[PDB]
Amino acid sequence: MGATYFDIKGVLDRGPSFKPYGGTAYNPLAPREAIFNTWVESTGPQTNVVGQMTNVYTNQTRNDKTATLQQVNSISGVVPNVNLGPGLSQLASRADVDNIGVVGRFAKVDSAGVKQAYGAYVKPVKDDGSQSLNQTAYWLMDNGGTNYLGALAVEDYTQTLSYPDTVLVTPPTAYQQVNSGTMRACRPNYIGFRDNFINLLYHDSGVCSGTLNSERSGMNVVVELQDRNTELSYQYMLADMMSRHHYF
Amino acid sequence: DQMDNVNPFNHHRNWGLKYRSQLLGNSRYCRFHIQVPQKYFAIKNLLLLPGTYTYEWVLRKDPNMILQSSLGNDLRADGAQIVYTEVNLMANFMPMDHNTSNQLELMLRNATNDQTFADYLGAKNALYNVPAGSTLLTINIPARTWEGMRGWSFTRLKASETPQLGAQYDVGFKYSGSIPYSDGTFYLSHTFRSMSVLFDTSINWPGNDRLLTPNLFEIKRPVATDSEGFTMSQCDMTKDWFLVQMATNYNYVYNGYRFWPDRHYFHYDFLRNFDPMSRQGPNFLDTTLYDLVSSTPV
Amino acid sequence: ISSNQTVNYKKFLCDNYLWTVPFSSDFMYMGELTDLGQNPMYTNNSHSMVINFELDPMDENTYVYMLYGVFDTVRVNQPERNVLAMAYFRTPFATGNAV
Amino acid sequence: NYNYVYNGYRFWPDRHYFHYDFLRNFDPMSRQGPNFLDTTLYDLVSSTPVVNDTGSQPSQDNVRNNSGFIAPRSWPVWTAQQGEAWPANWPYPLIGNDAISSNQTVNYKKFLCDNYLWTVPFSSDFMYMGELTDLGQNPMYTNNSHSMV
Amino acid sequence: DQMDNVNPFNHHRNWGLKYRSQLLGNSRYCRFHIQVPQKYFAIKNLLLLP
Amino acid sequence: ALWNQAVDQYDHDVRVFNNDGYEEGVPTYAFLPDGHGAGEDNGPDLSNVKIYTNGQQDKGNVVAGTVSTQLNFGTIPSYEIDIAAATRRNFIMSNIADY
Amino acid sequence: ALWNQAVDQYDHDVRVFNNDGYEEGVPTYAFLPDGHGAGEDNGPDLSNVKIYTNGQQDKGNVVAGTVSTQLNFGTIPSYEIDIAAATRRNFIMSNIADYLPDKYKFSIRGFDPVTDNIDPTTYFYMNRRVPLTNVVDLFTNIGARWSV
Amino acid sequence: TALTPDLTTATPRLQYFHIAGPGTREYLSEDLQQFISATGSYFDLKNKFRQTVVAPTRNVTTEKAQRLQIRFYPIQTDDTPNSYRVRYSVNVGDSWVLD
Repeated sequence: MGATYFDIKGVLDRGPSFKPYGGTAYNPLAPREAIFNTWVESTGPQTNVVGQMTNVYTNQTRNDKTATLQQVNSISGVVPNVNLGPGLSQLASRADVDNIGVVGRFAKVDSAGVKQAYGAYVKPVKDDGSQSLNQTAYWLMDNGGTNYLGALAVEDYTQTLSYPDTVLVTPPTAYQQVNSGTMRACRPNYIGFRDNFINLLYHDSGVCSGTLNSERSGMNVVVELQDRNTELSYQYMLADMMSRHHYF
Repeated sequence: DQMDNVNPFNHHRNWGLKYRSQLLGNSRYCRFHIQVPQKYFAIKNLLLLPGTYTYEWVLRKDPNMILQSSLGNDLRADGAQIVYTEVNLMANFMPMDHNTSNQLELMLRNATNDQTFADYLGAKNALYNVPAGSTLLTINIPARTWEGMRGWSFTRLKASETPQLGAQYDVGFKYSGSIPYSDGTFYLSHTFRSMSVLFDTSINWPGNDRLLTPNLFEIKRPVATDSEGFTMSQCDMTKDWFLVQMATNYNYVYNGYRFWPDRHYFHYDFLRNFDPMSRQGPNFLDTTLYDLVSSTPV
Repeated sequence: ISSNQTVNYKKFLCDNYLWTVPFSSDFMYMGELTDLGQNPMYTNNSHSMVINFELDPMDENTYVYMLYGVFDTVRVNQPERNVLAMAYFRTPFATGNAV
Repeated sequence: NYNYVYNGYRFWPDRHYFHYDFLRNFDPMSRQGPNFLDTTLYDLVSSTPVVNDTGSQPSQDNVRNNSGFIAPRSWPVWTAQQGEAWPANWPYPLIGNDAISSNQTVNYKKFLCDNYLWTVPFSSDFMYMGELTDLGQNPMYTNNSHSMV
Repeated sequence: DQMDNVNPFNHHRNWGLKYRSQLLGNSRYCRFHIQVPQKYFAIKNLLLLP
Repeated sequence: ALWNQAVDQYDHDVRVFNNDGYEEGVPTYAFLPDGHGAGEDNGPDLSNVKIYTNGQQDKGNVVAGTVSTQLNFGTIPSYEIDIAAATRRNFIMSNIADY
Repeated sequence: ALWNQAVDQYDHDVRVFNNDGYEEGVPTYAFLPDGHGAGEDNGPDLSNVKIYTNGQQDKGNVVAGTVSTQLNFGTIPSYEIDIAAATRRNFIMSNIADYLPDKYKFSIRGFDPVTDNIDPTTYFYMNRRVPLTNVVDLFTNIGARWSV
Repeated sequence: TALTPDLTTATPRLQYFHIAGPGTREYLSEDLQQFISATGSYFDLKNKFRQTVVAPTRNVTTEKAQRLQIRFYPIQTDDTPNSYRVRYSVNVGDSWVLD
């Protein structure tokens, strides 16, 4: 019986908490700062005695906000109204969708809540990174009253942001907006077994007490108790004959 | 200090668990296959002779048994799942010549030479759940015959970090960490104080003014230094107790106090795993002597 | 300076191991089972026993798991092809069963 | 090798395991679908080289992605640190809350071995009993010659 | 070269001295206690009678 | 620890200096953090402009809603630090030098 | 050293890539040093003002002695650097990456005499052909033992 | 069970289960022995018959309470500024012996 092992073989998801790496999954560099979405910083209206008939006069209950914090990137030629072309062949080579000359694509508002950068995944949709619902927007602050030609070309679109292996602490606020709950760098966990598969097979469980036994006289000759620590023995008897510090 | 008492092993840098947690995969999901043996004290070395012998054993599923975790949390709360595709019983025989064969049985089938198998641990298992504040732990054994008795090997162990063996499962265990009661990852053992042994309530073992305190082997002297006298080793151990784990151990003691070559010191050892600490006043003493002392939280 | 000099918090450590007194005379290992076991005052009229402890404050519920050692021996008697039986015995504590 | 086998499957003490050994130099590997499977089951799978890694290989997603903080976008260059701090799409999560090769991950099982050789033993039982073999000694290899392939 | 000749041992990373310098305390002050043996070539193994 | 047995020994690498020098790969920089919603500091402001005008074919026009945003005509701040040697220098510069 | 006995062996961690990925704790920053008496750079100036006025109850007043000081409307400059991976990236990016077969690398546009008389077995090209960054960095099968 | 026979699991017991009597060679089939050794050069069986140890239970140790250890208190101290002489006295029990 020294030559008799139970040959397992099967399936098994480790659950949802098997974190086979250390801390952060994705991005590990770039700080706990963010990507480049839609700036919407504004308190908003209130619910108090204001707009009445003749009771009390109300001033102005409006303060729209749709700015967008970001950062330019790539370089291209001119930046007209027809997007922009980072090249030139037989005509104006309109930049690709996944990337259009100067600056770059940006997270839109539709994105369920905004998070920081060091916490950001969005599954792909073309063998070369690209999604859908892409919208552009040109920029030009220096309005001297002469040239209205922009210089940037943002490609705002929604992504599939989430965070399966990232959890933060205290978000900017509680309200579900474009703030930054940004959960990040979860705690690592390696799911496996125990040296010499301790547990695995029920030992010392009268109920599930094994059963070798002959046929000719079929009397089971194996009957465990609940005092015959089995695991602990073998694991004890192993360091002994050889450093349990082995890696078979 | 605020850590002495937790299962270290159940750490993340347990290089072993960091290891065994891969011959599977970095994806919570593994279309596995493996070869698990048995270890039942009474067969591992059995060599059965000609003519079939019925056989039946059983696998378990509780994810807080057949599965370990660095952080150590039941994988049921997050239903981890195992499913045995199929299993068999491989077996490698010995192409033993036949006359020769016909011989060993001819012999192996003898009365004189009936094999036998004795278990390494060599002992019984009793479980006395202590309270959760209690300090002494009285274990009045009953009457009976103690013939053959070796002695007492003993260590404390959490409650939650140890299960009560019996039926298929136990709808209460919610832990994926370690079972020193099944790996000896003992770490809750030097938390012991005294250990009185009473035969027949009138006679004590060993008694015969053996220990500088024989009414109970001592294991340590109260926090505030009091038994600096019978301390020793430069640790709380009593010049009494050091001489036990140093007696029933390396037979070195009555005439030499050296580290019996580790060649007799692998794992469950007393010397190497033996660690002696020391530290001063982390508030530079309470509010008494040190003229301008204080406490400061977070 | 802890008035004159620092106070001392002396502690020690131990992991991966157990504790073990040896039912014996000299404390050392001479035989598997003990000259103590062999002993007729443990051979003769039975006895009784009580071992007490004094643990260090333990946060939550905890156990002990006590290890009493005795030969949990056995034997194997192969008589005639296809046909077996496992004897059985341990002592002290030979499958203690009594109504 | 270690004449261990017909009745015991343990790591004969390395005392018989120095260099050209079979056990220690014996390395067993395992890894899942690094494209999370081909275009079949996994409903939205894909391939992405260099001139497209979503940001350098550290396309690491669910975090600052990567892009712009290391080298830039341009294919294999590995120089200045230009770029756009924009989220990536690779490496799909194969654990966490997301991840699943339809039902669960596929398995690429391989093993390893270095500093050693392979050796069959011209023998009967496979183990080592003599320098030259009971097989060599043998007259059907002693008698009329033979041939081999 | 300008170092061949000095007592290395008397270094800071002498892990031993880094060790033995603690079973006492990180405070220049230790209310110690210890067990020091002898080694006089001619007795260490002597076994005196009654 | 009993017999205060603890032979005295230095750090290999230190006594007999071993100099592969060091080795570095990608110049890794630290970058302007900025809480979160930022990342870059040096950056002007630009308003959202369009072209769709009712009476103009080729020319742009400014909207009404956003007239201030944070961005930049470059990337994001950094400062190389060849750790590889830094620690090394902080290694000779502290194990033999000062010794 | 006599018998030049010194078996050839690589670095464990390198051959068989082992990827826990890395691990970081507190974003540790470097901060504007400034000799000493400083610490922070970006900061305006403010004069020492009081209120104790001989003829005024609720209002402040400026003194005469100091009219210039260095401070700031924030804290002190910094730039995160997740060492944890940085070295890691600087580890794959230098032990296997750059140690790959020129059959999965690529020469650079702007060489001088490389390959001119050189081949892939000569330092020049040998050590002048860029690899494929994008081939083996930090997030590569991570969490799994998979020697490239 | 406060009920036990002044002779439960004795001799025949330590006998049957290789807990005593003769070692494996003093009891193993004479021919069994041969092969055992005659092929152990490749067929491990050097266990499947355990040769229970055992110990002497006579004239070794004492019965009357003696002293495993004694703490001696000085008799003639004598401190100084760079020395510390210490006069101890030590007796060897009649029928006592020390190393």
